This record gives sequence, structure tokens and C-alpha cells, in this order.
Amino acid sequence: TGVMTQTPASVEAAVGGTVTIKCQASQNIISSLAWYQQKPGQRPKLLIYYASTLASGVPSRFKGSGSGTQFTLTISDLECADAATYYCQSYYYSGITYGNAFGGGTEVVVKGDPVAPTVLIFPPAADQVATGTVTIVCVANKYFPDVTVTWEVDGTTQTTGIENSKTPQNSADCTYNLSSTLTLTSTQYNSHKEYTCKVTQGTTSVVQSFSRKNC
Amino acid sequence: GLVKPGGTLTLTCKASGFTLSSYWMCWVRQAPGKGLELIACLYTNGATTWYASWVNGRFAISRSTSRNTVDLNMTSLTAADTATYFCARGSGSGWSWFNIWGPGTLVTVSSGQPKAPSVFPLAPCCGDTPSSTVTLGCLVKGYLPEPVTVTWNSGTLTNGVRTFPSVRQSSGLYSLSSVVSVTSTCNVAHPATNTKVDKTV
Amino acid sequence: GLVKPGGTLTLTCKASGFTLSSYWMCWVRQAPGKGLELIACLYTNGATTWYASWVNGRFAISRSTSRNTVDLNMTSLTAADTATYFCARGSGSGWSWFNIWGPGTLVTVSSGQPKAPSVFPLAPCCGDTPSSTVTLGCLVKGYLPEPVTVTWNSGTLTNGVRTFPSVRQSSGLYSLSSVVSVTSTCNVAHPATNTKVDKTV
Amino acid sequence: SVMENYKTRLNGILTPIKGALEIYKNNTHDLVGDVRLAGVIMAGVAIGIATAAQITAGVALYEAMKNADNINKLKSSIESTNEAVVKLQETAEKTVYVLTALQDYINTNLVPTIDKISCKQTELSLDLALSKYLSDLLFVFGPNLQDPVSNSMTIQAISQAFGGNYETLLRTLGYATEDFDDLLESDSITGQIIYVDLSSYYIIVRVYFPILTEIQQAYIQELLPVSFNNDNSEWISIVPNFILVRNTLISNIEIGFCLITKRSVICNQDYATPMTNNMRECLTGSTEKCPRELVVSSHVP
Amino acid sequence: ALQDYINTNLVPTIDKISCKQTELSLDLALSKYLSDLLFVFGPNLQDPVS
Ligand SMILES: *[C@@H]1O[C@H](CO)[C@@H](O)[C@H](O)[C@H]1NC(C)=O
Ligand SMILES: *[C@@H]1O[C@H](CO)[C@@H](O)[C@H](O)[C@H]1NC(C)=O
Ligand SMILES: *[C@@H]1O[C@H](CO)[C@@H](O)[C@H](O)[C@H]1NC(C)=O
Ligand SMILES: *[C@@H]1O[C@H](CO)[C@@H](O)[C@H](O)[C@H]1NC(C)=O
Repeated sequence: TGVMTQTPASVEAAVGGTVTIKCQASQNIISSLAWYQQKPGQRPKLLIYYASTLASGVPSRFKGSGSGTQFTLTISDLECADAATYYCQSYYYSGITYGNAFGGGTEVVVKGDPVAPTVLIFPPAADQVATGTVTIVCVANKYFPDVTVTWEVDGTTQTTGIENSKTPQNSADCTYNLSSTLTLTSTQYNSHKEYTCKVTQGTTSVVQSFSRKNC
Repeated sequence: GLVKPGGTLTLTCKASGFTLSSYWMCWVRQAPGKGLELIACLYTNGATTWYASWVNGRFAISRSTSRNTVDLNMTSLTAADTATYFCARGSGSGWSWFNIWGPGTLVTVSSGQPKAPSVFPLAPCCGDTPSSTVTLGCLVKGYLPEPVTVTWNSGTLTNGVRTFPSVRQSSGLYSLSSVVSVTSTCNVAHPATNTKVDKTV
Repeated sequence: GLVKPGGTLTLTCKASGFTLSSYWMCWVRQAPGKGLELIACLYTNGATTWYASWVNGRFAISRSTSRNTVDLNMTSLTAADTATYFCARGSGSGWSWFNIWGPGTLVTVSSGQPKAPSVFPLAPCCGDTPSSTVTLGCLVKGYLPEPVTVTWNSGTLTNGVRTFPSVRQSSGLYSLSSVVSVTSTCNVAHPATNTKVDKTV
Repeated sequence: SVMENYKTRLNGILTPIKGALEIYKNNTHDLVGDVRLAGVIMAGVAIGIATAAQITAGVALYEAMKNADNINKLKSSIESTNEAVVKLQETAEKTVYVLTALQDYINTNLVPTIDKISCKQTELSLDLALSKYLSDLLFVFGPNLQDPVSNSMTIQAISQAFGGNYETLLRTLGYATEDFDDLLESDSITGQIIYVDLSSYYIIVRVYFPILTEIQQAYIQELLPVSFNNDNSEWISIVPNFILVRNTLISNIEIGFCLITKRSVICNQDYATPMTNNMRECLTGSTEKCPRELVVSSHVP
Repeated sequence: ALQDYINTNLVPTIDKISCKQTELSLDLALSKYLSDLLFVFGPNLQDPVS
């Protein structure tokens, strides 16, 4: 059958640098390869067809090369907006030989200017206390690089009840956003007096607190 | 989007920018957070079909040839079949790269039935001191069908919109959060359960 | 470069940027201070050859077809045959303009035998007043093979390098001069006699 | 969908040839060689009815099967070829040459103009090219080809699969001889289909390139007819214009199937035919035995 | 012969295809011309004085 060995799975490169993605076909495909761009929560965007031809309206810094079994994709003068997952696909059709497959994909992430996070915390509503389940969310805004998230009630660390999802890199400054939420029942929410949420960016660390009454 | 393990589902192309019969047409699938996977193409004649090696007659393409639609049929579904199913037109009559991608249809296999979303107004309390910069938003949890739409006061101010991606809890339902910032106002709709509630401005 | 009147010489192409058999290949010659003259081409098949009207079987092309080389053979040489012999690739398989020129091989017919160059350190004496601008250099004379290479302290400072062209004396040997300028250091090599002397910095 | 339709049509054309070849391939067995038998055995009961030439052609097909299997090891490479003429090397053993139909048209007339004309225009042009190729190829490889197990088909007819460019086919294999044109025009250079691939839609042909041999003690005398007058009338002797003499034996000859040159008569077989004794006696010198015919035409030698 | 093919099909596409591709196409054109011309001007033409 037909398979596509795409390397590497993920890669890091600073803004203004060059990144190289490679796709390997099990069989000869005679320059019948395409390259797509896909950003999270979006449909793919065509970049290169026939291994070399650039799709209309695509910047020239995306350069494809290769023939037969080995192909490469090179992105020069890297920008923040370039961070996305990049796929390759074979549409080989001699007439008698059929070779169609997608690449595994390569996640590219561009190193922007380091930026400290601004930490926020949120209190539960009154209807939230009902049914005995309460979510308190702690969010971090405009930050890079990746940060660790920790919660601490009354001087104690918690391993369960937390779920966090991170937005895609902002296309202008390569900054991530976080939304960590913690859930427990209303009886244990009322028994503890105060909760604190700690965000850590290397040596730097940001904390946020809130009273039990009111916020 | 709702479907039962072992059930069947039928999807349709939503490209609608051309005559569907004159173009090369595949169905591309992408599991959440996974790579794109090609399922099945359909030649312009309408009888010859291409299938990946793994489908093995589990999926089937046809076209309405009158309403200008293309369908995909599914059987014996499993948890691995949960994905976004993309209808991709392919630039030409024959085999080729895709330059038009359909919006896609979310598909969720699960023993659970559609659950109405729980909307919470999260907000810094009135007791704390109000700064010049304020941050507000809504919270949506307790819903089983993946697709959510988060608009804000009918979307007249979207400069500070910051919607977050969904996440599963251990029980199988999702939850998201959205925050805004304005100088010192929220409607969330969930079509599968047909809930469009908006209160506490 | 050394050869005796009536002797024979064999040259080789130094292009080495492609497969030699797939391209149109001539040998171009240029007497010192004279115009370019075309000697002989060689078709890609390797048997058919083109010759100018004046050679009349005096020159001959062949290819090693294994080491990817092309040769030129010469007989009954005279003083007119003294020239730089260029191997020129010609853009295509068939007849065409040349877009790649080989570096060329100097050829000198002469009754004399290779003579080692005489290197002199010319320099304004230490007695005269030293100005802010100083001009230094070397001098090479007394050598019979035309090609000279003039480098300077292994070439780490080439901003003020000013090498001059060679000239013949009446007896048949050459002489050149090179000058530099720096703020208040010379190696000349002559490969045919295999002399690479460098002293008096 | 043009290529799928073309594949279906070409399979419909090619399947009978493959079955006809398989009739002999399946019923030809190569027993373990030894001193008792020096060849392969043909299943006469399984063949059923066959002429001598057809059985000899089956033997030739067997002898081809070895190099045919060697060539088919490169099947994946054959499918990947995108040039009109290509040379295949793997171990410098039996270098395989591959000719592809319409590949030059795809490379020089459709791919270069793909930018200039619409996709539907290009598709229609491709379909037209394939259909014309089928219309021209059908005369030779259609139902007219009844016995594919035969090395009697000329290479010019065989080359219709390659647009009739038999010069490229012959020069690619490297054939070279003074009698190249004499062998070609006398229908002496022949080919035989030795393998048909219905999945990859390619065939392997074996070119039989002979050498002309002068038949010793034999010549062919020609007579130039001229009208002669008798009884106030014009007449023409009704006599063989070409007489074959071999070992001083007079016989007729079927010149029509031979190539006549100024120096010799070139034939792809012995075309001698018997002559009645009266004609031989007249050529012997009994002129009253040769008939004549009235000349009424205004133009006669 | 073949001058119209040289002028309208090979020189216009010389930019678009490789030199080896163009050379092969030219050789193919000449060989097809020889294959078709041979039936009339080959050894079949025994008496050119006619
Ligand atoms: C899909 O398959 C099922 C079972 O084979 C069948 O009931 C259903 O009608 C099919 N749908 C389409 C659109 O073919
Ligand atoms: C050049 O010609 C001379 C004399 O004919 C001969 O000795 C020599 O081998 C030739 N060289 C080459 C490279 O053919
Ligand atoms: C020849 O044998 C092959 C393999 O056994 C079989 O597929 C084919 O149908 C046979 N053909 C005939 C004419 O018996
Ligand atoms: C196919 O296209 C590629 C890229 O345009 C090109 O490099 C190659 O030479 C082409 N091959 C043929 C046979 O036209």
C-alpha cells in the first residue's frame, strides 16, 4: 500500500529562522505531492502542489523540493503567524498505479519574544454552589514560553479536579493563553477559607488569591 | 453529531461553490488533536471509487446528482471513528491536491444522549475594588455534543473576545470558558440540544 | 605548460559541475592579448567531431567516458600555438552558446626549460622619513612558465592588494610586481618549478 | 474518469490475447532437464487442434518465458516510467527497454499547455488522443489478431501499439545491418507477443531479426513482355514474367510476396510453385506451347 | 519535412520542457517520419527512373 513517513512530529524555531519538514513516500510518486497548512480550529489551507509550485497568494518563503521518494518543505524568515500543523499528501495517479496518503503531520511552534503572564482568578456564582459542584477558573493572558500551573488551598496542593486548555499561539506575538478550572463539591468549597493559583514561567512565578466572602 | 456505537450516520458536502459532479472529491477525516486521514474519493463518472486500505467497505460515497450533493455512509462505528469529517474538493476532475475544504461535520460516538449545556455567569464579585481594566465573561459546561457557538451580546463588540477550546471531563461531557475586557452581554447556543440562553448582562 | 616546438601535449577539461557526456563541448583557445579562437567541438555520441578549417587533423578530441573527462591532443606545435586553452561547455546537448567556461590551462612552447623564479623584496629604505601612508610589496622575475600565483601573508589582508600583469623580457622570461598599503607578509609560488618561498616580512 | 474508461476498453481488447497465450502457457510444461529429454513437452490433448506453425510458435513462447519472467521482475519500475523511451538497468543484465504509447504527447503537448487551456479542454484532448490511439491500434490488435501464438506478424504491424514508429522500436534494441531496409520491406522482421499484463496494461514482444542468405545455385530470370505482330494483329505472350531456376530446375515463383531489388529477389520464405510441363517446354524452346493474347489497348510495351 | 513541427511544437515548448525531453521528442518525430516514408522511398522504390 501507500504510506507517508513525515518527520519530525514537532519542531521549535525562533522568529526569523528556517525550519525544514520532510516527507517520505513508500513508493515513487513522481513529483505528485502537496503541502497544506492547518491552524487549530480551522480548515486546512493549500500551500504547495506538485512539490514545487506555490499556491496562489502563498508567501515565497515556503519552498518545496523533492522528487520520487524524498521531499522537503522549507519555511524561511519565520513569522509568528506561521505556527501551525503542516501536512503533506500524495495524489499520485499514473493511470494504473494508485498512491494516496496523508503525512503524519508536523507541529511547528515559533519562539517569540519572552513575555510574562498576567494571572487572573474567578469566583463561583450562587447557582454554581447548587447541586454541590463548583468550578473556579484561573486564567493566564499574553504569555510565552510555556508555563506550569499549580493550585494551593490552605497551604495544600491538589492533584485532581483540574483541567486546563491552551489557545493557539497569537499570530502577532506568539503568546499562549490558559484556562485552568478546578472542580469539587460545594461542601468542601465552603469548608476551606481561601484558594490560591500559582503560575510558573521558569524562575519567574505569578500567584493570585481571592477571599472566600465576595470574590 | 450524535450517534451510538454500532449505529449508522450519513453526511453531506457543504462546499456549494461549484457544480459538484465536475470535480475530484474526497472525504477527509481528522480525529481531535490527530492528523488528517483520507477516507474515500469519488470519480466524476460516479461509479468508480477510491478507498483507503483500512475502510474495507465500511464507508461508501454517492452523489444525489440532482441536488448537487455528495454523501458518506458509515456503519459499525467505534470510538476511533469520533472525528471531524471534511468534504474536500480537489482542484480538478481527476486526482489532485485539494484547494477547497468544506466546513466539516462533527461526529461523536457515545452511549450518552444529548445533554443541555449548563451556562454560568462567572464574574469578579462586586465587593472587590473595581480597576480601570475589567475582565468579564461566561462559562459553559455540562454538554455532550462537541460543537458550541459562543457569541457575545449578538457580537457587536468582538475586540476583546477570547474563547477557549473545549475539554472532556472523565464522565464524557465538555466544558469551555470565555473572557472579555471592556471599559467599566453574553449569548451561548448549543444547536444539538437547541438551547440558546443569554442572561445576566 | 612547458612544451618543446614540435612536441605533443594533452589537456583535460576542468568544468566538473555536470556529467560531461550530456553536453556540447568545444575547446576554445586565446593567444595572449589576442581574440578567442574556436578549435574543436565534440558531439554527445562521441564519434562525430567538428573542427575549424585551420586545424587540419593537428588537434583531436576524445573523452575518457569513465572518469568524466574530455581531452585535447596536439602535435607539430609552433610559437603561434602559445595560448590559454579553454574547455567550454555549451548549454545543451547540441550546437549552442557556451554558458560554462573552464579555468583554462596555460601552454608555452619554447626552447627553454623551466626556470625557478627570482623573488626580490622591494621596499622604501629605512633611511627615508616614514609617512602615515606606507606602500610595500614584493617582486618576482626570472621565470619561464607563465602562470604565477601571488598571495600575501597567506592572504589575511587583501584590501590593498595590487598585483600587476606579467611581461616578457627579450630573452623570453617573465617578471611581475605587486604592491600593498597598510598602517605602519608575502608568499609567491610558482608551481611548474614547484617553488613556494616567502621571507622578509 | 477518462483513464478508467480507457483502462476498461484496453482490458476488453487485451484479455483475448492473454487467454490465447495462456492456452499454450498453461499446457506447456518444462520437465526437469536430463539426457533423456532435451526440450519441453506440449500437451496435445489439451491443445486439441493446432497447425505445425502454431505449435512451433508455442515452443518459441516457452523459450521466451525465461527472459519474460526476468523482465517482469521490473514491473514496478515499468509502471513508474513517464518517458516515451526508457532504459532499465539493475545489474547490467539484459537491459530492459520500455516504449510507452502517447507518452510523448502527454509530455510535449498536454502538460506544457495545461496552464493555457481549461481543465475540461485538456481532459477532452486527452480522451480524444486515447480514442484515436484505440481506433488506429484496433486494426492490428483487435479481433483481426486471431492467433497471438505466432511469430509471423511483421514488426511494422506490431509497432502500431507504439504509433507505428517501428524505426524507434528497432533502433532502441540496437539492430544494425546493411540489409535493414531489405529485411524490413520484405516482411522478414517479425515480432511475437510473449506476455500481456491486464493489471498494468503493458505487453512484451519478442523481435525476430533474421539475416538474408543467398540461395546457392539459384537465380530468378525476368522476361520483358513486348507486343509482336502476327496475322495483322498485335499479341502478347502469356508467359511467366519471373522464372525461378534452382539447380537448373525451372519452377514458378510467387514474386508478389517478395521484395524485388535490382540485384536480387528477397523473400521471407521459399515461394516456389510448380510449373505445368507445357509452359516448361515452351520456356525450353517449343514456342508453339506458349499461348498469346490479343492486344486491343492503345498502350502496351 | 517536419519544419512545421519544429516551428510550432518544439521551439514554442523549448522553455517548458527539459532539453533531454525536447531531444527525445525530436528524435521520435524523425523516426516516425522515416517509418512512414520508408513504405514509398525505401527498397520498394525499385525503378526511380519512372
Ligand atoms: C447506509 O447503510 C445503511 C445500512 O447498510 C442503510 O440503511 C442506509 O440507507 C445507508 N445510507 C445511504 C445514504 O446509503
Ligand atoms: C597524441 O598524439 C600522439 C602522437 O600521435 C600520441 O603519441 C599520443 O598518445 C596522443 N595522445 C592522446 C591522448 O591521444
Ligand atoms: C491458466 O492458468 C492460470 C493459473 O492457473 C489461470 O488463472 C487461467 O485461467 C488459465 N487459463 C486457461 C485458458 O486455462
Ligand atoms: C513532471 O513535473 C515536474 C515538476 O513540474 C518536473 O520536474 C518533471 O520533469 C515533469 N516530468 C515529466 C515527465 O513531464
